[PDB]
Amino acid sequence: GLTEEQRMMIRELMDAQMKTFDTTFSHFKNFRLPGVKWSQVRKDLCSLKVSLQLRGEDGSVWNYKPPADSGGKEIFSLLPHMADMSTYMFKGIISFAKVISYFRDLPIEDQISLLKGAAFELCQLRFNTVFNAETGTWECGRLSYCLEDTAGGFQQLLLEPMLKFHYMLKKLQLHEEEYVLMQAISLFSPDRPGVLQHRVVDQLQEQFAITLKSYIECNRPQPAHRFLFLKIMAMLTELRSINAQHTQRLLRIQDIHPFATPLMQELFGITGS
Ligand SMILES: CC(C)=CCC[C@]1(C)[C@H](CC=C(C)C)C[C@]2(CC=C(C)C)C(=O)C(CC=C(C)C)=C(O)[C@@]1(C(=O)C(C)C)C2=O
Repeated sequence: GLTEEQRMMIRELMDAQMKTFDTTFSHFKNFRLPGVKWSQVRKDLCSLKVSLQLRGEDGSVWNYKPPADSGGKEIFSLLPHMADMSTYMFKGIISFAKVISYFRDLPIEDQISLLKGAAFELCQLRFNTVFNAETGTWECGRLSYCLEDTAGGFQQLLLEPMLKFHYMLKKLQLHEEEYVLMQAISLFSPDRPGVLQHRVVDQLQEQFAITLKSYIECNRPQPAHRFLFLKIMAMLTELRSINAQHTQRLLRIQDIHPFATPLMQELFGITGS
């Protein structure tokens, strides 16, 4: 059974989620779109291929198909747009954290250290709820990002850590409550660089984890859900690892071809000097 403290915990989390997660992306607009040595490393984009579809509120449909690597620039045509999508998502994530009392009560410095450390992770957790594993497309309201099929299909795509992460998590068929608790556990990570009240954060995280484990125990008796709590924690550990690698990937691209917005710069620690 769920204690009163646990029920209020989930409620506050769900309330924060509904108030700050624009699931239809209706407020995402004015975004940029692709025009009408260290480079070899920059080839990180390779493991990425997504077409973009924009459905007009009038019935019209714009569809974009990316180019192929053949020289230079070309592979950076989608960065501005993605930087804008990232920024929109980050704003929603920052808002999520701020409305939560457990977060508001932490020192302003720790709130920042926690947000810079978990923003990417929280964004992926939200993106997974709009991911369609049948069609391999993230349905963001009137925008859709579909994976461009190639060489070997599904098995070939799961080789990309982030993609395998999205399919695996989606396969667990989690409830809204379990997703928001995953966001909390990720947000309240006592082991982020720059955290002072690591003692309080650690205890808060354990409470969220305990609440999740109990939620699962109380509402998922099916044999298919055995070890679900542990599977979820392993996924969060994996997401943290994916976070570190993608940050390094982003910084390398940023160094050669700047695109990070001011908010992204803030979150990634870029000073502007
Ligand atoms: C449908 C989704 C998840 C859109 C936001 C995409 C990103 C904007 C961009 C997509 C890449 C291309 C080539 C179009 C890749 C990049 C890395 C940065 C590069 C410069 C290559 C990243 O690692 C991930 C990880 C997730 C994937 C599903 C591949 C993000 O979600 C981004 C992100 O910031 C999130 C956390 C909001 C990122 O910044």
